[PDB]
Amino acid sequence: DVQLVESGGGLVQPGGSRKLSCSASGFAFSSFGMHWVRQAPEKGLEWVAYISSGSGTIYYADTVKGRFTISRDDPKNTLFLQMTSLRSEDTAMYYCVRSIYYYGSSPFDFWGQGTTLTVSDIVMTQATSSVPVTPGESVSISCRSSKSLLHSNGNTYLYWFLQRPGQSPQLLIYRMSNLASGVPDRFSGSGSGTAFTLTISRLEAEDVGVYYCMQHLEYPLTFGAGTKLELK
Amino acid sequence: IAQARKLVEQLKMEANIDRIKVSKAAADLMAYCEAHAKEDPLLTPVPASENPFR
Amino acid sequence: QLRQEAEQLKNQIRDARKACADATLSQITNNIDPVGRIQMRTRRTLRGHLAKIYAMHWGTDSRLLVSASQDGKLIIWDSYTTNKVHAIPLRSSWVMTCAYAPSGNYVACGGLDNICSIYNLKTREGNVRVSRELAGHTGYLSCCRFLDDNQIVTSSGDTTCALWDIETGQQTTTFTGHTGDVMSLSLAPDTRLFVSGACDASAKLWDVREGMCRQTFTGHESDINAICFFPNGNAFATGSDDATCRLFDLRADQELMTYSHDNIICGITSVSFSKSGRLLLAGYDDFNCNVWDALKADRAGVLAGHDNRVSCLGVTDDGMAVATGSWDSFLKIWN
Amino acid sequence: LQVTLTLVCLAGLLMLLTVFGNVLVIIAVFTSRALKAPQNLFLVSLASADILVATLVIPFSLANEVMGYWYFGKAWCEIYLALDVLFCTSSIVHLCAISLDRYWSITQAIEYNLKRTPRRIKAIIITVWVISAVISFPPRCEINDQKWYVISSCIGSFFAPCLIMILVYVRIYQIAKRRTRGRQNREKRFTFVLAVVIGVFVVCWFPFFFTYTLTAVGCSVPRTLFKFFFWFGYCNSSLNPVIYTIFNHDFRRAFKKILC
Amino acid sequence: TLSAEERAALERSKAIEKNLKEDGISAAKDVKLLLLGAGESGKSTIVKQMKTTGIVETHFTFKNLHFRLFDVGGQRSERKKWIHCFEDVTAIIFCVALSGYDQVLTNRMHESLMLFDSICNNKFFIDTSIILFLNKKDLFGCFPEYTGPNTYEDAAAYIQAQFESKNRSPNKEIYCHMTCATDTNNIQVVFDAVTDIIIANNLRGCGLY
Ligand SMILES: C1=C(c2ccc3c(c2)CC3)CNCC1
Repeated sequence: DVQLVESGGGLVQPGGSRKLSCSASGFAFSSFGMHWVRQAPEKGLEWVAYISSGSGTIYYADTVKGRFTISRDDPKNTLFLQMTSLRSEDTAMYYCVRSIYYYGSSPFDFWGQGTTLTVSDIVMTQATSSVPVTPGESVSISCRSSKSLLHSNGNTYLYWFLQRPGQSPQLLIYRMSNLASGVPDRFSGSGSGTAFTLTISRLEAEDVGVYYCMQHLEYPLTFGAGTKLELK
Repeated sequence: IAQARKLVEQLKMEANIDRIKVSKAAADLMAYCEAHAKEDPLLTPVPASENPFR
Repeated sequence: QLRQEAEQLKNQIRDARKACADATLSQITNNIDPVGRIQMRTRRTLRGHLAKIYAMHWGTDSRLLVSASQDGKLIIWDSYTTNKVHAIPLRSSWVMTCAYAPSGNYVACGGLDNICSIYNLKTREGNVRVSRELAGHTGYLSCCRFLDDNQIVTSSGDTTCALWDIETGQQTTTFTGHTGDVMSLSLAPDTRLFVSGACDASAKLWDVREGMCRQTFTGHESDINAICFFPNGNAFATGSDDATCRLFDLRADQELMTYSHDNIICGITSVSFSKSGRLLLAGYDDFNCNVWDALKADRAGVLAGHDNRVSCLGVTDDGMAVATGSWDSFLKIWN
Repeated sequence: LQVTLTLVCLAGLLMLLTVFGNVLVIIAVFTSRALKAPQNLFLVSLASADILVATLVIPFSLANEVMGYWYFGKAWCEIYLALDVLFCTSSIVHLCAISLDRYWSITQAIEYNLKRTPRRIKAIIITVWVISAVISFPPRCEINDQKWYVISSCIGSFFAPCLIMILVYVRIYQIAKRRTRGRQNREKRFTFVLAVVIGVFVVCWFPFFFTYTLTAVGCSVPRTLFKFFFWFGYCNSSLNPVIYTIFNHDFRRAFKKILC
Repeated sequence: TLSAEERAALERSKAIEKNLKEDGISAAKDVKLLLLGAGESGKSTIVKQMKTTGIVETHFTFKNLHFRLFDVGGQRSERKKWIHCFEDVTAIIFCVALSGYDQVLTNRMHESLMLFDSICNNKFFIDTSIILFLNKKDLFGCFPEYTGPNTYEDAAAYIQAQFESKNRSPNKEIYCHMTCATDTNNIQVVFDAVTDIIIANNLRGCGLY
């Protein structure tokens, strides 16, 4: 079994300080890259921080640069994050994920739970958030970029994520052509160098969540607007 | 003697085979070798492009 | 007694071998044009090891390759970048073989503990970990190739071959008809049947499913140090230690060409045909490799990159590269 | 006139030989697997020092000598006096470090071998560079000459390493002779190798330092021999690589491999 | 000039390289020893005094050294195949019978002598010193070439002289000793031989052949 859990979720006031953390036990945490991802009561799902295997790389999001600090210690398999100058804009539930980078790897495999807290760049859009659908047919989602997402290496860094109601999401498609292990074969991915879309055939009573698409060509990964699917 | 029995049985099985003419084998070798000459990079070097090693 | 009858049968079988030798492939193709001087430049130098490297194998992707050394490591290189995807710390440093599954999620190597380990790469925990340990042999293990994600094949130093079953860790079959030590084997393009060498200057053609040797070619002189099927799986040119590579015919059942050159007196250590079955590569104990012409036997461009003897080399699946590994502890990806 | 061209050609040939030899040593140290070892870093440091000293000060020194005139101002010339001391005092000292390492490896094999890690060798290289810098940086276009700092610097640069190295090689000679109580080969080659090393080093450097030191108190300077000993000393920069590289078998193998 | 992920792969490669270097550094600080010898001739005794179906590695230590004695005796194949794997071993301990002057098993003494001669001329081991343990001495106290004195202390000297003179190279010295030590003196002899071999090996790196 593999599980990641959080430690500190509590009520804080603006103009103080608080410290987050998680514990990992199911894998060799000493050789993994751990991200941090936030959310909002709205569909908003935005990138927060990052830390690499050897602790030699630490990126951040410009909206929190100079206030959020990240660090971890391998022997205890525990990650720590420090926050300061908490504005009401920060109020959200923070997720924690894992990512291992090597040829043929699948970043953002296991999305853990999160803590409840209260108080140029690449742009992607996902029009038609709402899409009525019934079982027994296929559908098609799409999110579009503003810069060519095909790198000269031949890869096209673009991921997809599904979030069931009242549950943390999980990887669905990485590089728009590969499926994360364990995901049924109904899902599929494709797209050109500028346009992207899925094909969810034979919709069941389980594929009901919202979908987001990540871009990883530049490290300030920035997600797209949610595209919810009801069962009208 | 048991080793001798095994040896004789193996030789009997091994001896009763097709024995076709070497000429057809050589012809097939030449045909196969010539047919797949285009895709081989080692025989005919390709331009600097589309060459993963540079 | 029965030995005299065996000799008599051998006389008949050699007579039959001779009765169907109208051609030699040498008089034929005489008009056929040669191949220009094949010049290959060392494109990349993969330099990670610390001691002699004894074997390597090309992944199915034609991008990832694995090599083993007496240092006790399996480094999974990346050819297009020269990176190190994985580093597997072995248990017994005496390693003399390697493999790579047709899928990219298994690798095996066992040299001198009589056991071949099976490793798992696509694992949830994220760390490569041993999966099984096959310990039926009674002698040092020489070569081992995967057939599928399961059902590995092996040939050890006690004159036997196994065709294991990874799920149950049991010797499903056992091939045993060789008089002396067995030094190398190779799987056919299709996994229907395979061949094995020997130290008595003989080679046998096994059958994967039902265990018995089908043919035995004894046109060789001293030893066997490497085997590999010609594409289409009909010739399987054989290495040597008498400085004379050869290639037999699986259907005609007789040696055909017997490549040789007077200037070179050294033991061949590896052989692997090219993608088109026109070149025959052979690593030599003379510190440098060579490239032969499979259809005319004429020599071609030398590969004098290495310092010490060449131990292992293999053409990729698509034929875009040629990697060699010498006791200098440097892998060179030619092209 | 003609003589100036001969002197310029001689200096250029010296520079070319120095760079050729030292770059050859540097490339040999890395490309090989047998040479690759924690002890050989000293040779790389010495080769780099020789390349720098030659390529930098041989042109400037030749210009200052043949012309006998100033062409670089009051600062670009003093930064040269200092560079000469730094680049030579660092080349002299690296001879002492290698000898000390050899002696410790021979007398106490296992104990020292347990601590032959790259950390110790890198620390030794850094500290020898530091010693050279601290003795060098602290202070027409004539070399510096006054009563006391001349003696101090000469003693700190040559008289100490010379003494250390001559003992370190006499002791090793005694050990080598005694351990053996090829009859002709052993003793003859021991004596020849040690004689060559000590003789080339001493004959190259000692004359200049002796005359310099004499200048401090006495005169003892008839004429025109300071420049001769100066050029000897730079020639030593080209002599050192062959003397410290030819005997070793692995270095010869690497040189042969890179030669053809 | 690389993408977001490639730099991570490069960092992983650097970490793996550093780990390999660290493993390599702490692996040249131990001493290897190949243990050959004629079978059934005073081998288990030495192994026991020192402290599956293949290489058996004893892993003892003595006074700040770290010995790894690869007791290869299981393989039934010809030695021409797996011998080259030990081309970089700091010494080759050797054990002989010393009781074969009478038994014929050809006398085991002559068989051991022939084996030692073969191991002393192999191209791989033309530079590795060799140690002799003339064990089984108490029971020792044919082979009629001269043996004139015929006494115990002269027969032993003659056999040791034969073994020591079987070599013909100037840069590999053969040591000798007899077992049945009260303490673990056998290891002490091995320690002294290893120190001498290392000293002579470091004295050939600075010339002074
Ligand atoms: C003078 C140089 C030199 C070397 C050592 C020390 C001084 C000068 C003072 C102490 C060496 N190069 C030739 C000219």
